[PDB]
Amino acid sequence: SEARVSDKGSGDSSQVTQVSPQRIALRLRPDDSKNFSIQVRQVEDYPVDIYYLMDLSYSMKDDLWSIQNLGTKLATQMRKLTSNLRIGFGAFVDKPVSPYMYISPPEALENPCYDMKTTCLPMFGYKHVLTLTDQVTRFNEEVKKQSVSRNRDAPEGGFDAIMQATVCDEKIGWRNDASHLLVFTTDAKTHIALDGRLAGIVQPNDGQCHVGSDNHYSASTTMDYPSLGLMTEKLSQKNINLIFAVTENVVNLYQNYSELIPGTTVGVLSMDSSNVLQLIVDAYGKIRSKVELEVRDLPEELSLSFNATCLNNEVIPGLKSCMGLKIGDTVSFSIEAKVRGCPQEKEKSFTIKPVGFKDSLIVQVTFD
Amino acid sequence: LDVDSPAEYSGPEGSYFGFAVDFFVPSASSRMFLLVGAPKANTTQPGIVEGGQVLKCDWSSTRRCQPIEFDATGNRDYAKDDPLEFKSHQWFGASVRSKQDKILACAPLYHWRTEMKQEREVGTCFLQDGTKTVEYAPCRSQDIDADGQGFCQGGFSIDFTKADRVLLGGPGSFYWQGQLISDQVAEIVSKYDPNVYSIKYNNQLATRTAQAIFDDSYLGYSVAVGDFNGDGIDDFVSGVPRAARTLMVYIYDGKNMSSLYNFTGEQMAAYFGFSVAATDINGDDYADVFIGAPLFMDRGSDGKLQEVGQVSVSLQRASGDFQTTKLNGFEVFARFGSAIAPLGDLDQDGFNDIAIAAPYGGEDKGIVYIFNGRSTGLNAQILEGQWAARSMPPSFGYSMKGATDIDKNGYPDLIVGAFGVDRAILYRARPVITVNAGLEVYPLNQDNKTCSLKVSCFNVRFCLKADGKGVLPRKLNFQVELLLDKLKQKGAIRRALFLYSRSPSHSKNMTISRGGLMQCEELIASEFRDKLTPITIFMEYRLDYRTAADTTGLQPILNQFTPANISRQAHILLDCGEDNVCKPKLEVSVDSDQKKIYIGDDNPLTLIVKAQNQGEGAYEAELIVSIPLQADFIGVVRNNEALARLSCAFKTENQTRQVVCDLKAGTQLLAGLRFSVHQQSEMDTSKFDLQIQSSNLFDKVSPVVSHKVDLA
Ligand SMILES: CC(C)(C)c1cc(Br)cc([C@@H](CN(C(=O)CN)C(=O)c2cc(O)cc(Nc3ncc(O)cn3)c2)C(=O)O)c1
Repeated sequence: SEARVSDKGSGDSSQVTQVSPQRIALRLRPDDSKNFSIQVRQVEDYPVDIYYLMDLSYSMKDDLWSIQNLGTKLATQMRKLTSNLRIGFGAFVDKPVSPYMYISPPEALENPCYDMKTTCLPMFGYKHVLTLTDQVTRFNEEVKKQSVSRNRDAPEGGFDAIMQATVCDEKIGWRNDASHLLVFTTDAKTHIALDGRLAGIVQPNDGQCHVGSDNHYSASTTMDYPSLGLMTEKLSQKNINLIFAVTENVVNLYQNYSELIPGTTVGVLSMDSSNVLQLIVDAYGKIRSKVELEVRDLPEELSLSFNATCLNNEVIPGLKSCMGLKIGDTVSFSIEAKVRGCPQEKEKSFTIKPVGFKDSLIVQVTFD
Repeated sequence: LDVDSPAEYSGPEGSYFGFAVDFFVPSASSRMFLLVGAPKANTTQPGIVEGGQVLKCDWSSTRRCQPIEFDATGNRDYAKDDPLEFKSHQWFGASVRSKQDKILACAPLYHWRTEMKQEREVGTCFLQDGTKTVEYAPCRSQDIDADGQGFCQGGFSIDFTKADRVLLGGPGSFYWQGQLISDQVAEIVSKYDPNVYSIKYNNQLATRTAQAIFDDSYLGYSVAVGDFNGDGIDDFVSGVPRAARTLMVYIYDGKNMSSLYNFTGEQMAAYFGFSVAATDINGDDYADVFIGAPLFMDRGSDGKLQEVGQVSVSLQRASGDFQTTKLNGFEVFARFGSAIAPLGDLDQDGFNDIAIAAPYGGEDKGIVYIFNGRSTGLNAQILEGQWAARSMPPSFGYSMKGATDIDKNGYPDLIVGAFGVDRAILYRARPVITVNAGLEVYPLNQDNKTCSLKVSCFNVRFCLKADGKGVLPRKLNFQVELLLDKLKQKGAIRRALFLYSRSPSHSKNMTISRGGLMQCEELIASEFRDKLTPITIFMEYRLDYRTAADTTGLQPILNQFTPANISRQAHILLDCGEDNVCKPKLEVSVDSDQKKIYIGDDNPLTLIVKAQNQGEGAYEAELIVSIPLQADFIGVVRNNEALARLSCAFKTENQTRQVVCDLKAGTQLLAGLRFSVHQQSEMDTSKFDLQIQSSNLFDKVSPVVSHKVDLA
């Protein structure tokens, strides 16, 4: 009864194997229960999705730079943290309705800054110009080309931008296996779920995407701002890490805002955008992944058993997974086989699939 | 309130019918009108669309809703190529009020060609004075700027003052700070001149501007009136939902416009101040304050935040002795709060009440809660919008008004709007009936045996009365139900019975009239083994609602409190009454007189039985002469030197030998107690005790016995 493994390298960019030697051969007979051990230490970076949200209203007279600077820094900051980064953006000013959108003269519709002897693009719905792409260079180029528009009242409706961002899975992008970060930038006491009465807008915000064929938010003029509890629901449902990245004039209000929506944290926008970069890194330590193995191509025989010699030298029979693995943790799995009966075959093999992992464990048995 | 047979209305598609609701009445006439806004209706008036209407729907016999006296009167012009008003962007019907013969219908999104420039901004209200109709626009008086009353949206919320003043609320009257405007009705109608577009009224009292810290507070978002300092004039309370760092409600004196106490919440973004109601719950004329926080969210049962909403009751008492309490919601995202409708004596049995609604709760459709008021308040009915969504959430309960009676009620009836479905429903309040009742046991045991064939005959009481105030049918057909003995299992038995029928229960039909007169009925209440457990008397009652409704079909209702289901106890002599406290002292002992008996189907082993209890009520005392396995009472003793009729019954359920013998003093009812002891197990050798089963001998401590027999 022989059993001989081959891939002793503990991970590499070229040597992409994240496991021990993963090719094991053995010679056995019926009821020859053999044992061997594998190390599945994970040395791969973590996946992430980041969404950048802006107000970009006339309240941002000269505060638009703070939004533009953070988006670029947030892009390059997490690239260092991880190479699995996907980034994008989407913008929102306020609802296109009577008390905000400057509907009375024919001149204002194309320019609500007409009376101020300056131009501003017509105030719009939630329009995101970029889906999550690995192109970092396209994100900061596109995100810097957008400008501001004007609404009548000081509060802005960037809360609808959060709600649409967290429900439009494919229009702007969401990966199932990655962590999701949503940074929302504003500088005003945003409308909260009931300001649409003054606008004739009396439809509660929904957990549905409404970007539509055009990039503009279709329901921006017929449904209200989202509830603060609704944003709590959709955020945790889709594993969104929200960051109320706001200004110092309203940080205290948004601090007390975060204590009501769990998992949320704030950051004072400025030239030194470190109020949020040291925040997204905090979320990096909370998105630690897990290791789990699977069985495939097994020819209805060759029973397998696993022992969970997982973190901090803890042993528990039967288990086959341990959670909360940072990069570099060496979880081992002592695997024992159990062959039954006599298959009508001489050479057979089958593969063990570490879930989520590129490599796999393959065992070949020559038997009679 | 009544939900089974309400009255419903509808209008043009997408018209937002029911967004605002109130009650029009005629002067000393019964042709009351249920005014209801239709702010998005297409206007059947010249040269204008998107105007909206205020529809008068009658009270009964018809569903017709027709527009106001102001009809077929379109956009007025300013010049040959400029309309005086930018109407077709307005919301006529967003707020409706009526007091005796007046209408205050306002269009917060109305625009008008301004005079200072060519822009468009203001809100307008169209009163009615009998036949004459006038225009009200307090935010149109040369204050044409966003800095002032240009974006006023005046009339968004309005209210009536007992001094015949009208309290108008425009949240945008300032830079969305808001303002209360109060003008006398006589001054408004008298100063009417259509060629003048900014009519000024001399006795106007309005809130002035504040600092830049106050902004977007929406002072005129919700309004109500009451007396909060005690001078006979209605003060102005207002819903400021976004004040004090979006954490408020303002109170202003009626004739001074001075600032009285302000109310603030502790939660954030809850919209504390979406609706405000002014009524009395505690009992003193000092009116209370109610504040709505429809977006309130607190720690839940699982330790996580959940948005359920919350309201605040302010028991404002003189000399600063204020007390406050908070009422929480029940359904997540239901927006409990929202429309707080000050009702009044919805139940006349006490003082006023408050209706709080959840526009987005229930299955799929809107929910309405009811909070009845008692002394000190702190009383922390359900209605659903069974109408299904068409293309919009059916925001049932968003608009509500239940301050005015419309029938022979005294109770105020409730109007509910469902603008998201283009409909409005009338919830007519129901006549409350309070009830009180009781019963007790009069009668000695051995003298009842002479009641007729002879049975036992007792007596109890049969007294119930309802009375109750209000206008409702004088005679009410009550159904009452009583039980002879309760707490019985489905297989348990009865002890006291009605001799005339032997029924263990009886229910009675009575058409009792409304009055203080006391009405009671008359009735008289050795074959049963149960003595110790007390007889339980129970009382149940109900009302044939279907026939008790009036001609209008308004269903009567009994008191929502007063839980009924009441019951009492009783006890009878000769069960254990021979003992004053029925406490027993068992010392139940038996002995194994014979010893050294051979093992295996030999002559039966002889034992002795005696009693030791001295309790006076030693009825039914049990003789469970327990034996080990492989034994039975073979050879029942016939000599019976002192034995009684104790004949045992035997069974071996769950390997437990029954051998149950039965019997008022410790007496040696003794005879040879025999047992087969047919032990077939040769490896065993040789536990005898008397088990307790007599309730009359049962106690928390049972002095028993324990002995064994010697075998060779
Ligand atoms: C251009 C910018 C960045 C300024 C801007 C962007 C957007 Br989008 C919307 C606005 C509004 C809101 N607003 C502000 O943004 C500034 N707070 C104010 O309205 C404002 C200003 C005050 O200087 C005092 C007060 N308070 C007040 N209100 C009424 C009154 O009779 C007296 N005082 C209120 C506006 O000024 O028209 C401005």
